[PDB]
Amino acid sequence: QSVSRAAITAAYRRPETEAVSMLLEQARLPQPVAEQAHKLAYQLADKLRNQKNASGRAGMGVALMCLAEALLRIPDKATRDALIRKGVDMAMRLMGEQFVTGETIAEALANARKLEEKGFRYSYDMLGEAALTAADAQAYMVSYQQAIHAIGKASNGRGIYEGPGISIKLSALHPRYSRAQYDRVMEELYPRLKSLTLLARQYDIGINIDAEESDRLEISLDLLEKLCFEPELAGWNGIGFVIQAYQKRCPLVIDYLIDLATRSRRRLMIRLVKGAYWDSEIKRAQMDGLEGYPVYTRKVYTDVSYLACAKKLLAVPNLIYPQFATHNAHTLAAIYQLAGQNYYPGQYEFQCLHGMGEPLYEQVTGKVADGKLNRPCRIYAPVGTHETLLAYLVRRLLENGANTSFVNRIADTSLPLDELVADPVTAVEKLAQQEGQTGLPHPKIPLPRD
Ligand SMILES: Cc1cc2nc3c(=O)[nH]c(=O)nc-3n(C[C@H](O)[C@H](O)[C@H](O)COP(=O)(O)OP(=O)(O)OC[C@H]3O[C@@H](n4cnc5c(N)ncnc54)[C@H](O)[C@@H]3O)c2cc1C
Repeated sequence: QSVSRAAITAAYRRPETEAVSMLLEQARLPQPVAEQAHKLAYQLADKLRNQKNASGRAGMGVALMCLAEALLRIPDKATRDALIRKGVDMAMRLMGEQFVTGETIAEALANARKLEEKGFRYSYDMLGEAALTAADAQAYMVSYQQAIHAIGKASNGRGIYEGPGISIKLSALHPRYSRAQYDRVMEELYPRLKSLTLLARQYDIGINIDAEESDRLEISLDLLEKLCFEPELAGWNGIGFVIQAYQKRCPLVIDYLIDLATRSRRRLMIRLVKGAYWDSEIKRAQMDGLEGYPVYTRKVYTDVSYLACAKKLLAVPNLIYPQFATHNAHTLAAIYQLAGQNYYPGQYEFQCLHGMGEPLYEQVTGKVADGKLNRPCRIYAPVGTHETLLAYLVRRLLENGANTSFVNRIADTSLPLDELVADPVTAVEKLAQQEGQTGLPHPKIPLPRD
């Protein structure tokens, strides 16, 4: 292929100067929107950093404090004044616990009330991916079926917006997905996706297809397409799909999705993310030696791409329910303002990962009279034992440990608030004036062919 499909294909690895140049004006916040976004972003980030007065205590050596402490333990003021494989597995469980909501779906669900009453929602992720065998993919299938029964019984008719949903990885459902061919995927994967989706629809819960490596985008779109034309799913808007703003293709995937929502007569639940596989995408493309990268090479370009994509999503509320997944205070504030006046719950939601977003979103989800924005946030809640945790945990270490990540920079008491929540379009224009051109690749990430 269609006009929209062909256009996705042609953007696959387009030069970054080109892709970034096209995004800029789509991403630019109008003057007054930009300033309200800056102000809200500043406030959110200020409260986050300075929760237990962490910077007000910078406002006030360690040898002296130990002495002052000992002096303060003197009860009477008078007296006072007068005077390899195993270490890896273990470190994975230790660092990983904070990102895991529960070992089994019943445990995760039994703990869902606490934040659900404050206005949070959930999307449960049964951990496990990249099934290597037929038996592995069968077992993921059965754990996903079980989970949908449990979530859907706990949802109890609350529906796709207010009620919990599930997130699935297509790589978990087909053996050796990473290299699977079109005909085997449609024969084997598709019937399992279809079957899980019909079930989610019986319980009226959201079912989201997580986005994985970039060479699987095309087949995921083929799968989505067919799924959307199933008669048993006519009139039901519970199908969710993730799109990754770090891809050059993202805006073109949106044009495709908008047309698919129209043709298939539905509102798609669309989770807009930046993306989780960036380090591997770079390594992969550097090993393939092709014309370029399928993702951006500077983090700021991903930020610009997200904003441009978010505007596109928000323009079509009849066709898309945007779910804006982020832990970045500027990103959140920009979307808040871009969504305009006259919020209604079904307009959009935020999303966050368990163990990462609660502090940001405790300022967002909840009543205005408690100093909150009163916007709903859906927590992505991984569910599984230590044997399903590795790959997800590694992605979290990369996310938390990267110096370009907001969650890393916020902890840096030296980087001032204003730089942290700096507007990405303005940042790109600043680079462009310094460097001579808009959208030049990261200086340390040359094209694969070099
Ligand atoms: C609820 C939820 C669901 C998610 N589901 C998925 C999913 O299905 N598939 C998936 O891939 N991701 C998914 N993610 C996104 C991913 O897991 C990260 O959480 C997200 O990319 C971080 O973005 P941020 O705005 O919070 O942080 P920010 O710090 O503002 O942005 C961080 C990121 O920018 C990108 N980046 C980093 N360095 C560079 C660089 N040099 N050049 C270009 N881009 C760079 C990466 O995407 C990285 O995550 C999900 C996130 C959430 C919150």
